[PDB]
Parts: sequence; C-alpha cells; structure tokens
Amino acid sequence: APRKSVRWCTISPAEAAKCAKFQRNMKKVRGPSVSCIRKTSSFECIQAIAANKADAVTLDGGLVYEAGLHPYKLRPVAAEVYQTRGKPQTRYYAVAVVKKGSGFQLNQLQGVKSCHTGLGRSAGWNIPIGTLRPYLNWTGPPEPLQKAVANFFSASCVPCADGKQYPNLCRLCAGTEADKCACSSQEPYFGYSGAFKCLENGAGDVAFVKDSTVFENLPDEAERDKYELLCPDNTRKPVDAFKECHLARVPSHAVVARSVDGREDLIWKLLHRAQEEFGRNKSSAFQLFGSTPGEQDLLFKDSALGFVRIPSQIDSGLYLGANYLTATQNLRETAAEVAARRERVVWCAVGPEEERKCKQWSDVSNRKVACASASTTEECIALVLKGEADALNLDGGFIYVAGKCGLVPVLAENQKSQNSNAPDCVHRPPEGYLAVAVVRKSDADLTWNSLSGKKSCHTGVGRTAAWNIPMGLLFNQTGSCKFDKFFSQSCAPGADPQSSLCALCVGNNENENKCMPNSEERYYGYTGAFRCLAEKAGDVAFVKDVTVLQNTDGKNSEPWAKDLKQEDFELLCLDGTRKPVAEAESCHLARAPNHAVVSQSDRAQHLKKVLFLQQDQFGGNGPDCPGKFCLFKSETKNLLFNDNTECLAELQGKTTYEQYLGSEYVTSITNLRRCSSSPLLEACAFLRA
Repeated sequence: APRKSVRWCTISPAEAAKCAKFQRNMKKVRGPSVSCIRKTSSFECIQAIAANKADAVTLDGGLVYEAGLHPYKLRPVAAEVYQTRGKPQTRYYAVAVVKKGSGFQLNQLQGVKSCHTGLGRSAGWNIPIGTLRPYLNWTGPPEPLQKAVANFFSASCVPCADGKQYPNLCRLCAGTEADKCACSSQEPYFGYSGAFKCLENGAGDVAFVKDSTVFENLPDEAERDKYELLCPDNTRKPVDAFKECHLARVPSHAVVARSVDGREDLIWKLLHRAQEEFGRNKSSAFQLFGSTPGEQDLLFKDSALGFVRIPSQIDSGLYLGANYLTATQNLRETAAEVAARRERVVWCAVGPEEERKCKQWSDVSNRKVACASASTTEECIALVLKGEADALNLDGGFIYVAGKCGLVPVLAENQKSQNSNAPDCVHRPPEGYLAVAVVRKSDADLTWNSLSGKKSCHTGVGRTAAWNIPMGLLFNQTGSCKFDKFFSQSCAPGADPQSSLCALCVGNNENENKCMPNSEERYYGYTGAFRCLAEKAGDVAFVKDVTVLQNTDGKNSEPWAKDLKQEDFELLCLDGTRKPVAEAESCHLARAPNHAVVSQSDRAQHLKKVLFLQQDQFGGNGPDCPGKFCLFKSETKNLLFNDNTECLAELQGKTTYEQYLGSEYVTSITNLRRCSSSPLLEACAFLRA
C-alpha cells in the first residue's frame, strides 16, 4: 500500500545534498518521504520526470512551455508563490540589471557583454532576446536565433549554451572544464543569484534577472544604490523601480509532473508538510529556501515564500497566461507568420455547429479571419486565454467569465432594434434585452408563484436569457443550492448530464449527445429552448421576447413550428400575470445586457477595427451580406451573433464587464457561483490572482 514516495530530480551535487538534507527531516517528522535522483539540467530532469525514472521537478515559466510541449506533455503541478512586497504572488516581473555608468540604453545595446540565467529561461532568455529581437536582424528560425545573439553581443554568459557551435556565448561563463557553461549551478552566473554575480565581476555587463535578485543578493542599500535598470522606455531607471521600469511580468516557476498520472496529490502532500515545518521560522533545525550563497538559488528559489496547488485543467499554455506564451511561441516564427497573425483574427466557434460558419467565413474573409472552435463557450474562452484564439461574440452571463479572467468587451450585439434607424448602430445605445417567462397560452392557470415543481426550458446554465435571471430569483426565494426540487425536472444546456433537470434534452437529429452547451442540441440557444415549449414537453420557458417573434407566424420556417401563431403563447408576468408576447415591456423578467465580442484587451482594440470594416463587408446593414455572406444573420440558429443583430457596436466606455454588465447583475451572478461553479472560473479565480 505505501504509495510510492516521490523522486525529485536534481541537476547538481548541491540540489542533491539539498534533497538529501531535506530527506533527513521527512522521516524525522515522518511525513511523505522522497527519493531524489540526478539529471544534469532542468530539461534533462524533465525527461526522467515524464519517462518516470523520476516524477516531478520545479521549473521557470519558460521551461513549463517546454514541459508542456507535445514531445512530452507535462502538467504544471505547483508554482512558487513569492513575496510581493505587496500581496504574495506567483507572477514575477522582468527587468535587466545594469551597472550605472555603463549607461547603454536598452536599444543602444548592440555588442556589449550579456550575462544570462540560462538558455530558454523566462527573463533569463525567452524574454530578453525576444524584445532584443527587432534589433537583432534575424530572418527567422531556419537560421537559429541562437547565432544572432552572439552576433549581437560581443559576449554572453548563457547557461546550457551550445558553445562549440559558435563559442561567443559561453565566453562570459566562468567554470570547470566541463561545468564552464554546463546548465546547472555547477556554473556560477546561472539562474538569478548566479547570473547576477556575473555583472559585478566585470565580465558581466548586463543581465536580466528576477525583480529581486539584486535585493536577493544585496543587503546594503548603499551597495544596492550601486545599481540602475533598463526599461522599455529605452531609458534607465531605479532598482526597486521594477514596477514601472521593466520588460515582461511572467508567472513564477512551478513543480510539474507528467500531465499524465501526475501523483499530483502525493506531490502536494510533500510541498505542504515541507512548507509547514521548514523555512518561514518553522524549522530552526532545517529549511528549504534560504540556502547556500556558494551555490545560490536551489531546486526552487531561495526565499520563494510558499506555493499553491494549481487546480487541474491547466496545461502548459493555460498556466502561461496568453501574453507570455505568445512571446515564446513567437520566438520561433517569421515576421511573415508573425505579421499575418497579428491581424488575421482567430475566432472560436462554439461547436461544429458554428465551426463551419466560421469555416465559410474563413473562406470569404479573404483569409482575413481563421478559426479553431471549442466544445462549449467556456473552452472557447479558455482557448483565447490559451492564446490559440482571439475572439467570439459572448453572451452577457458568459462574458462575466471573460472579465473575471481579464477579458474586456470590444463590440456589443446591437439589437437592430427599431426606433430611429441609420448606420448609427455602429455606435448606438444598447437596448439590452427583455427576458421573459413565456408560458404556453392554453395552459393559462400556471402563473407565477405556481410554477412550483414543473418541467422547464433553458437556453443554458450560467447564461442570461433563461438561466441566471430566473435561477437567481427562485433561489433568492428558496435557497435551493440543490435547485432541482423546485423544478421537478427541466432541460437546460450544460447541467449534470445525469441531472434531474436536463432529461427533456434531446440530442442531434440522431438523438445522441443530449444536455450539453452547444447549438448541436435541438434545444440550445434562445432558439432551441423555444423549440422546448413548442415541443409541448417543457411546460415553461424564459428568454427574450425577441426570440419568440424570431420564430412565430412564419418569421421562421423549420417544420416543427413554422406553423405556431405568435398567439399560441402567453408571457408569465412577475405579478402572477401572463401577458402577451409583444407586451412584455411591463411583464418581463427584466432587462439584461446583450452579448459582445470580448477579448484579451491587448489584441481587442485592433480587432474593433477589423470588425468595423468586416461587419460592413456583411451585416444586416451592408450589401454583400445579402449576397455571399452574413455574419449577424444566421439561419435562425444564431451562431456567433444573432440574425437580428444590426452591427456589433461601440460599448459606452463600459470596458470592464463590472461596467458593461454592471453592479447588480455582476454581483448577483456571483451569489450563484455559491451554489455551484465551473473549474474554469476557478482557474481564473486562481491565475488572475
């Protein structure tokens, strides 16, 4: 039964004496004992870890990208949480340390000495070179970026550098014969604390190190004052100024096991007791961080406060918070590839259902647009976060998620509503929308309070229309965090398949794949949940009045209901009542925010333009939509946008969702997280700390 004690991979005789030293105290307090084994470098250790002659090790943001790289796909076990000199974070900033007097402003860097933390590490490599890119004069990857660096710097100390290939980069790395620049602390100017020394020592002219490394290495503000910083403003700034003068602020390092059969718990087991009874004035007898100055920075980072178990769907890219993985992937492309990307907008189409629409669109866009869809909106969103994708028109409630993750509204799903029309849609006041509980006409008595334990129709969970608004009320009036027993059983897209509220749900034409978030479920969208009441099955549905009209007296043509008179249904008023379809501007549930294309702010603004142009290349406004393509026009299916959507328009300054959606809804939609929530919102709650 003894779960196999873990095996940490060490890249040096010290990383081992260290695991050894730790080992002692493990059986000494008798917690989850380990067994470390050696593999020369971080990359070398990764292999043992995955091909399990080992299991887990700690590595820098950069290396994760690698750790999670296809050849070996490993999972970000637990990142180091560092002191923040504010509130303890994982995301470290990136700056380059410079000797005041050397004065060579970033740009003015051509051909001096460069000290590095290693080949491939965050601020130690991936980050610097990338910004030093433009200047470098490198065709692209076919010509290894590797040579442009030396060709750029008269000298460099880059651990794990392919020295015999072009000498120049190990030129600055002191060392044994072997160990000179051998990727491990068997080389001084390595990692943070190592590379740092490099500088002070003369041969070291500039390095880019942890926004602390100096502080790490300097307990004398007079000796600290001995330094200055290199900033993207090209000018130099103070040390502690790493907050306002620096390159990229990447997420820390982390422990990582195989994305497969991690032992993750076993792992966390260790880290926990370790963080419980050593370091932090916990074990005056032993500690794991404050370690040696002779072989500085070890297994993790010295003084790296604590850590956090990364919850589970996170994979390489995911943990890497788009922006940085962008930088890294970009490190292996051509301005061609690059350029192209930056304007050829990636879109995620909620399912194969939308996947083809975009495909179509990918074709008429004159290759301006291109997509990879994802299962459910969540995954789509997530995807954008992963960075493979760029956008999707999100539903209010859905957008909520985006924001909590850091996504900002770009253009809103404008109603095409009538009033005093003109291209002014482009920027028109959002008429929001009116969700309403349209009840089936005939059945009159089934009024408000009375709903008690019925069959119900939903556009989805976590969505405006039907979910959010309705659900909240009920619970407000029933505390049913275990909702079900209010609505005997319904059909809503996304709940527990084996939910006691899905059932009603039907799969594709071939009746398979029921109770899920995507239109390829005859009941998903404002649309299908209408199909639900009409299918005389679910005895009550809420959504916006608009959807009704969308599919009444011929407004729509699918055989199933093309027939139903708009007079076939009543609309359930709050005050007991059940008003007419049309007249819900009294009767409705309430008015809520429309949808809107949301994005990673840093891509978004550029999108805004392309959409503005693109939409007029289609739209229930322009001329070509009538012709060879319609965006905000579906086929009533309402993919990406609604066929009734005039143009995606300008927000009213409402950049954050907290803005767009707004306090009340904003707040209430979290009350709901209470009862149950998604791993994704969890993940966001966890990364965007």
